[PDB]
Amino acid sequence: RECISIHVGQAGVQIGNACWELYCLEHGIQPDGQMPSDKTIGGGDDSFNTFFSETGAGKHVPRAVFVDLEPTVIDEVRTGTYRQLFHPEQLITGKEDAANNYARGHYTIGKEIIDLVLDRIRKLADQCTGLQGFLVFHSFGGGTGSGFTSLLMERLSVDYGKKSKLEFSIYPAPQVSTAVVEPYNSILTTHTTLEHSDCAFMVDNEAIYDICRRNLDIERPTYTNLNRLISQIVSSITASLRFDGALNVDLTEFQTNLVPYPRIHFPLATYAPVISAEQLSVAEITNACFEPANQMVKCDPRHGKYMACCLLYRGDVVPKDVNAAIATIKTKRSIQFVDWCPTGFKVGINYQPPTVVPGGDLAKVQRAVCMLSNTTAIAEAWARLDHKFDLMYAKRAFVHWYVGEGMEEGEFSEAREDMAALEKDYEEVGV
Amino acid sequence: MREIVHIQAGQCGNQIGAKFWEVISDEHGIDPTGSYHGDSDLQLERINVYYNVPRAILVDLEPGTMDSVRSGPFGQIFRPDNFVFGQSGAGNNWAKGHYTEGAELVDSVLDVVRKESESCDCLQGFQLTHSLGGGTGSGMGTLLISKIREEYPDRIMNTFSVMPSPKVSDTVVEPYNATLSVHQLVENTDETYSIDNEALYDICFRTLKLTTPTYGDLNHLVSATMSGVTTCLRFPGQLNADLRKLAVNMVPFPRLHFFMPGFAPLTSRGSQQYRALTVPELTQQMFDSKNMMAACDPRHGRYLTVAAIFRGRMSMKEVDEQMLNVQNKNSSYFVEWIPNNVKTAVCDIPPRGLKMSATFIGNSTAIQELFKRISEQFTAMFRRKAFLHWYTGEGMDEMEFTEAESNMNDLVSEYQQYQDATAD
Amino acid sequence: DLGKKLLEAARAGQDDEVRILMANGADVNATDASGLTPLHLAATYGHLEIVEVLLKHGADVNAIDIMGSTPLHLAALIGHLEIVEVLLKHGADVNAVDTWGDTPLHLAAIMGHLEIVEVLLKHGADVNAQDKFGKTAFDISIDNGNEDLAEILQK
Ligand SMILES: Nc1nc2c(ncn2[C@@H]2O[C@H](COP(=O)(O)OP(=O)(O)OP(=O)(O)O)[C@@H](O)[C@H]2O)c(=O)[nH]1
Ligand SMILES: Nc1nc2c(ncn2[C@@H]2O[C@H](COP(=O)(O)OP(=O)(O)OP(=O)(O)O)[C@@H](O)[C@H]2O)c(=O)[nH]1
Ligand SMILES: [Mg+2]
Ligand SMILES: [Mg+2]
Repeated sequence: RECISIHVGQAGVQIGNACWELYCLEHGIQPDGQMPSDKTIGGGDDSFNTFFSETGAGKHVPRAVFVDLEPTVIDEVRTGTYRQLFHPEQLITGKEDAANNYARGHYTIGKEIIDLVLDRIRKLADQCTGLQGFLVFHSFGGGTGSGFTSLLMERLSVDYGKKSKLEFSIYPAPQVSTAVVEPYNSILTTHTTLEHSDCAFMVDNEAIYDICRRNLDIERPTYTNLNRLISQIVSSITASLRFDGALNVDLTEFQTNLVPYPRIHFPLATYAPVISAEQLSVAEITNACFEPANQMVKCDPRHGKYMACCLLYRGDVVPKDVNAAIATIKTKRSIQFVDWCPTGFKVGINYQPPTVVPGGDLAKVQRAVCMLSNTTAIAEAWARLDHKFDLMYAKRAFVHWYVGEGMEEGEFSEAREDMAALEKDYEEVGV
Repeated sequence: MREIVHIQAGQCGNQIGAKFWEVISDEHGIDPTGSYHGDSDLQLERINVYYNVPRAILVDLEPGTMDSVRSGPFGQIFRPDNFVFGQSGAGNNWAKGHYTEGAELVDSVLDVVRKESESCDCLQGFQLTHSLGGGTGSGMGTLLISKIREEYPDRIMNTFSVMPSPKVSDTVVEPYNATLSVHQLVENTDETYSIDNEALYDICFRTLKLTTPTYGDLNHLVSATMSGVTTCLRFPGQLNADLRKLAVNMVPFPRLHFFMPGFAPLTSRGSQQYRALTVPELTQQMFDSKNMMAACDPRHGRYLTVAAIFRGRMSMKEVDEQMLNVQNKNSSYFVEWIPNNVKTAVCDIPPRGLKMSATFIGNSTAIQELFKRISEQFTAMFRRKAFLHWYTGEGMDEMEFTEAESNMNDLVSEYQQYQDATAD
Repeated sequence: DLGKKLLEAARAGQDDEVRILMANGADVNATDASGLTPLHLAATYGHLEIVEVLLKHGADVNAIDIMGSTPLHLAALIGHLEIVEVLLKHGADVNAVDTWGDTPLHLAAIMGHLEIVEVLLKHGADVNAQDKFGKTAFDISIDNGNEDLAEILQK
């Protein structure tokens, strides 16, 4: 029943912040943890209890761990609007960060805090009676988001061998990039996490950036802007876990519904509608799901094949209108499945109006939809990273920083070769 | 990554060091007594980086330096226990600073260093200001660096190193001292800001129209540079915020860690800088040789990596646009095999006297022009063996000159290699 | 040996000791292991009065060492303006080329001794003289980006 969220590094922590604020708003939970609707356990078997535990005082506490090799970002958490939402033992910090170096996050610095983190996770798992697994939020380009995440994922596959681990990965973009070696970190972490992750939702920072500029009319999007949008989509994905739906009701069903091919576990997410604060039908929002401008990852699904397709509606949505809209799209555009996949869409509806954060940039809408689709087109995202990797690695540029931090140079090649094979994997499917 | 320990050695090191402390104290609202009288939360946010009181250590084999320091405006703010001064003075002899009088005083300095290091919550590393043309700042400076490098291998070593020019000092042994120092710097520092006196003079003489540049005029430029390049360390930010993140972004190959700093606008002392520069103008100065604190032309090489810091009230949108513009319109000047090699930071707090300014930290292959200059002079002198007995008479061997010369020529060749390098 | 003593005295700058050595019949044109004369040494280390005495007592103004260095080469390199002038006055070969193909003008230019450059030029210094690498003094002022020197090289 219960899910534990782990937020790693600055990206993962700040996105965690946005997500949990949104969660509290959706569930009627106040910043101090009180919920004027629920009863004390009880009474610990409700839908939202998969994400929140209950204190004997009526306090609803996020089943979450925040981890960063530097205190600054998490210090804002224990000194903010939701400081009383988390017990301080859930907020773990070190002193020296990974300095945008995977090798420091995974090897040199990360080994000094991995046991403390695993222990704080153990406490939460101890409060669980039927732990499903973990939702792991982190960046590709950060030293901690890459290195420590891959380390933690390995150790979690050891200590909790028989349970699902899902990822929300922040894919790097030059607009908000803070490190030249971000392509290195992305490839390194994708390599050592691949066999440890069951399903991973990549968030392209450039896609989110473009959507903020275009659909929210924000000139220079900040992390707060991006995170509130990212938060809205994470919410659309985890809603079935927090609201007891009929589609994707547990973490296992995510792999079942989206990942028929273990190595190819990167669903493309598409969200609609995104409207500025300055009413679309089921058909209009459903059609927008097949508009690449609304994707969270920049790629062209017209140049790819589908392995799976889930539609996640929320709001004033009638099932008959959904099926009608699907029948239109399934016979109006050009949706191509692999021959070894049903071809039919999986539909889930949540009859609550979508929630927005007060003071946000998003309009309240009557109905929204998030399409999760496993398409081979997302291989484009990997290709781009691999291209940047190959350009630097050919000269061994900035490789000395990694070698000097407990990492062997050969681990670069091995990681890149795995990526090469992953591209081949996508190629064999889309043909 | 919080505290940086500042060290200033020799006359030049102490002059530009003093100026650094004067400039950043004014920026952080600190008065000569150490009291805060600023009016911004941003000023004290990261005050613990350079202040405890300045985390500075003052060194010279020339005792008289002490006086010039404490007779300065902010000379009273320095801890009296952090003054480590000898009784002689090396007299432009790198060997005396490196093996003889400097080696005798070095441990006294290391004690002060260690004393500051212990009371640091999270030591970033070290920051040394010095010249390479003398005996103390160059010779003893590079000794300290090796000693600290061995005692603190896991900390960043950073220097502001000023390059000798015949246009400022007509001492012929300076190419010796500089070459011997660079030999140490290439091996023992993580990042080095090359502050060329040739460039400082040229800028003062031909651009700022000063017929006779003094050290005060040169140091005006050095200080503006120093506040510019440490902006991201001293104010809350997300890019190149500590010594290690900067080095990771700036240094693709360990030996190639010598930066060509530049900034705009170029102001004179006391002058009335009116009609501040626009974002596009500041941007374009990145390729302007006249704005470089190293006497090299960026157009004569290729950028491996760049850090661009804009200070003042301006549009991040326009800054983003102009930086993209200057890159794609001058793409062949940026090495193809390092994608997205230019990082940009915008700080809301501009330097004193100016409304908007830009500082550029370049790792460019064009920096070989600097080393080529020194080497030529070193080789001119070394082939006639003039004044060599000064150095051998202090313990050195002629082989150290050869090894240093050879290593610097290797550095030049390496810059050339990556300048010709193709992505293909 | 009074020759070795004169070499050391001319280099150290002991004007009196030079006089006393030359008073016991010291060889003014004695050489060290590398062919350096007392004049080479006095001109290198800036000992004007000693330079003048040597020249007034039969010193070869255009003596070369093993490396083809004349006293003028060395005075120009180290930047002793007074001595450069005195040397030229006693018939110094302003366009002497050493083993590296360098002339006094090359060395004065490289070390940025601009006044000396001007003096050499006024005594017929060959602006078109090239070193081994094919570089002239003007080429040096251009490659090193020295506008002051390039200006004086064309006065
Ligand atoms: N969408 C989004 N991206 C972020 C956010 N914070 C950082 N990033 C991105 O994450 C990437 C890596 O940065 P970080 O996650 O902060 O790095 P880190 O995990 O803290 O690792 P180190 O700082 O190197 O120790 C960069 O490309 C940023 O663009 C955020 O709040 N939202
Ligand atoms: N830009 C600049 N350069 C300076 C300044 N002071 C000295 N220099 C340069 O420094 C070089 C040698 O002087 P110093 O390094 O200060 O000498 P030192 O380190 O004290 O060593 P000793 O003289 O042997 O005691 C010369 O080339 C000078 O041009 C200064 O205030 N500004
Ligand atoms: Mg971080
Ligand atoms: Mg001195």
